[PDB]
Amino acid sequence: GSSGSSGQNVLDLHGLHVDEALEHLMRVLEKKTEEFKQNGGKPYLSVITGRGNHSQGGVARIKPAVIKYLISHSFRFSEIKPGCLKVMLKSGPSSG
Repeated sequence: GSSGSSGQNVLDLHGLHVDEALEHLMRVLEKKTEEFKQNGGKPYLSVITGRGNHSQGGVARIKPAVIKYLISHSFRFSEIKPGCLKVMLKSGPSSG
């Protein structure tokens, strides 16, 4: 319905290289949570690794790595869509 605070909350990984996608997931995990605490947004973050591609080849192999990195940092996430991943941003201190 109504609209909320500005700023992208969904990060699209599909299209980039496993290496890139990963690094991005980390840079966005901290860069995103920033505004989340500064302003105030959803405690989670949308991340699209890729969908449909598999049909032909979908050899992206991005989700595989992402999932591995997540579990490592004990990052809680749920699968609501066959092409989306909901992750719960971890809370903590602030820049200042």
